[PDB]
Amino acid sequence: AKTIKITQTRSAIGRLPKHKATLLGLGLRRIGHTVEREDTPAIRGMINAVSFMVKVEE
Amino acid sequence: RNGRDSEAKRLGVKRFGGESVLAGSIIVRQRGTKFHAGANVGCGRDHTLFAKADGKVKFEVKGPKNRKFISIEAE
RNA sequence: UUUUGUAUAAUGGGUCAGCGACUUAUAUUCUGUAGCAAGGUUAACCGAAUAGGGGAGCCGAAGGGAAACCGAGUCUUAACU
RNA sequence: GGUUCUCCCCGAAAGCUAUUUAGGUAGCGCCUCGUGAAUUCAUCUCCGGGGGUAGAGCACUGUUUCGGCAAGGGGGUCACGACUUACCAACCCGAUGCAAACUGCGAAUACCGGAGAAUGUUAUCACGGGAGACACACGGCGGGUGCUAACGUCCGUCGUGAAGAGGGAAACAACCCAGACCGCCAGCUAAGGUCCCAAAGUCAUGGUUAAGUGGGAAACGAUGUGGGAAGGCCCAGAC
RNA sequence: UGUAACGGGGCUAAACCAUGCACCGAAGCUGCGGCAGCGACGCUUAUGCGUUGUUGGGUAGGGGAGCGUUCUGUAAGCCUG
RNA sequence: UCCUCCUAAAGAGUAACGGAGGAGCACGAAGGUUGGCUAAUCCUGGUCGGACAUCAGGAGGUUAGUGCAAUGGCAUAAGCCAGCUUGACUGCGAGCGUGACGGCGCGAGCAGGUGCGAAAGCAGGUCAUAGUGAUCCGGUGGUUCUGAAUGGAAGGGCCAUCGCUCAACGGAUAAAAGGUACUCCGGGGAUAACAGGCUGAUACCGCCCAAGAGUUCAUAUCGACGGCGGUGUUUGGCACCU
RNA sequence: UGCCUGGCGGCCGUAGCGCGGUGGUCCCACCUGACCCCAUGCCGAACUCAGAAGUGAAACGCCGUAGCGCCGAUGGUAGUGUGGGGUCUCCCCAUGCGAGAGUAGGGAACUGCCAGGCAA
Repeated sequence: AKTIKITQTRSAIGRLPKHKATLLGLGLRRIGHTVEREDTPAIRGMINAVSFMVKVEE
Repeated sequence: RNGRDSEAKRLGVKRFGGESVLAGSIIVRQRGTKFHAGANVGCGRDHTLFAKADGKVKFEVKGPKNRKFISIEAE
């Protein structure tokens, strides 16, 4: 719907395959990398899955 | 004096509710009849349930004993 | 070097120089490249000869069946929805 | 056992099945290169699914404690009638438990199918050429085995090592942070740290500790000390 | 064998609990310079890119591209008392 | 080798010299169809007869039964009885499950010809899951398919079928046991024996509770029934180092 | 349109059991006979045929009753995915999902088609 911005704050080395897929599906590649997406229940679910390693602001 | 076992027979549900199947495809492999054949579903000699028509498979509970049935609707 | 794992107190080497290990022949399959193309190519041999002759032969364009046999069909079957 | 020049790209496995087979080998799984293909595939949301695991429960299969009613059984009064009991006790009823090989119940996850947006160098599948590997190890979680012993052994799933340097845990493959294309006497951070060795707070506020606790260890013992909720007796005067 | 159960000095806060603001801290991230692979697009079309995004730890192993040595032709040419 | 349950962590699969049990069949009917029927265990009455034979009624609703161990299933019964029968049939087979493969399993439907029923319909063995062995070689019956000059035949091929506890059950031969301290070679700390290491069951030592003994009195001295620790001094486990 | 009745279903225990009441105008059941159709591993029991006298006893349908079965919250608890922590053979924190049993309560059904009688 609206503008939403996400940043990666933790490494993705010792993480489960589902988490790595979620980061890959979100576009994040490296720590500190900022990605630009749109608000959406599907997108919100992805953030909640890996909320421990990403920071989201609107 | 133990140590003997039998090769696993790989039973169980092969096709789950809400997915289309072709005629003659195996839906459930079972020893007894945990699921009973419904509409457009046939029962084999070994109690295998297979599709007699093409369509979507669904599960339901019917009868006075609340026994589970598998049906197919042409969709 | 060998191992899940070696500074390991596991193996090998005192040092220097020299030598020292995936080759060769004939077949078969795949890839690249070159020639020709429903055609492609000769072997032995002949040859004042790396030329030119030599098409014996091999591979390919048609397959199916155990086979006879049939043939863009064939086999299966008394016969195929 | 050994196998000799350089650079660039990708990058494993120590599994399954079979084997006079177990330290070999073959097919498959995993790797690589080429060719051809469908929003093929992955993550998330929603929808359609079947479970019998955790937990729970005791209807069932077993096991277990207590109380009652108590058929029935023994001794005793009787004259084929019949009766009592200080004594044994079935089946049931009420309450309490236990179970990998119990289920009248039943998750979270995982798995299969469908629709949808974004994202990803087609990450997917099929065919062809070439492989290696089939001794795994530790850590977390769920277990069998052992002594809920072993850096023990045997499975499931994820991570790391193997095949990954760097920082941290004094030193310490497998633990925590984090994936090194090269150069810079540039900056900001992660785990972990900031009195000195040794980079950074002898920083601020409110408490605790007297033991060098911190900086190994239990049952159990004790007017150590701090806080909280109460309770009995108390200037008709308590200890 | 020697303190030897904070790494040591040493510490009564330089210990522990709660809150907060600072700083240090890696080859992580950012800044600057350089190299190479891969996919796109604006355009060069056997190659640079005014570009764009991303990738570049690595054993067994697979793929690609190169250096150097001896000898043959080019070469009775060229260098050399 | 094969079958059932658990381990197995709610799809499938999943190891151990982990915990429990079974199979190497049977049946021309115990198969097909049509028609009909519905247990175990208790209570009461009744000759032998008795707790437990058979009869009648009642509660019960499957604790019964299902040829064979276990699991799942079974009232439309797959359980029990009777009539008629041979579909325990031939040629196929869309489409699926399961395996590395060899292979194994399920199957609507089509053609031919049958059985049961008035008929719709059911029948390609058995409630299902074990009852099994590749290839080679050779035997028996059918079939001009072939049959090396010709016509035959022999021998092959095709179809049906027969001969292995080849049980070490993917079966190395049709055919095979021991000793070596007289020993040898290639390897391994992938694997034992001495020592180290990890662990601490066991052992040794210490402590907690306290029944009791000790002239009475648990704790002068011992201290059963039980419990919690330390040491790495025994006997052990593991196989990390050589 | 309503009280009823029979058949075929949907739905399947809030629908099933126990106790009491209620029904014969039709329908239903019981009931008479069975030489013939048909059957008893003996029996008109059951099945079948010819009938309708009698009856609502039994069975069946309806009503009432909670005495049982059954259904069942809210809250809490157990467990659990992901990420952290601990005096780590077991637990705790943040977030997501969230039972089973029990409790309050509900509860002695609802509904479609056809056919027949009475009143309309």
